[PDB]
Amino acid sequence: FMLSGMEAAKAPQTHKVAGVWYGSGSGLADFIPNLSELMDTGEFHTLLTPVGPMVQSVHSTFVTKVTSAMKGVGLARDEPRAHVGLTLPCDMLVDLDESCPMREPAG
Amino acid sequence: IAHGDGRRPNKQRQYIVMKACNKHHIGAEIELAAADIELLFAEKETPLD
Repeated sequence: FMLSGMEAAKAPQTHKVAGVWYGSGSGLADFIPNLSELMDTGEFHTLLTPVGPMVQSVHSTFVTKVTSAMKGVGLARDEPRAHVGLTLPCDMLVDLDESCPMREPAG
Repeated sequence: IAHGDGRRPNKQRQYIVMKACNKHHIGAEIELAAADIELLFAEKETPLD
């Protein structure tokens, strides 16, 4: 949300927190000095590779270790026989299955 | 009936009826949570265990 520079009313739920997750966006845009021209050639989607959910944060003052998960159900870290589910912002989800109840079968 | 009228008499009769069964099916559903299932076979240590 912050690296984009997208608008307020497009997603007004996290914009309150996206300025207290981080600063005014200059703490992130210093690493990528091309975001005014990565938009031009239209190649930002060619660079991302999705990963999935997190499992474990190991943190320090300088360098943060992140042990992620692909391929399936990441086993948790706090308790044995526990599984990490994906979590979301409700701002960014847009469902498609719903309508007025008015039927199409499930799978 | 044996009866003497102007009508010609009738016949001995016989009926055979075909009947058979009906199948039925019943479900039931158990969920057992996988956080529970294994610790029947757990590592077996503590007095809290």
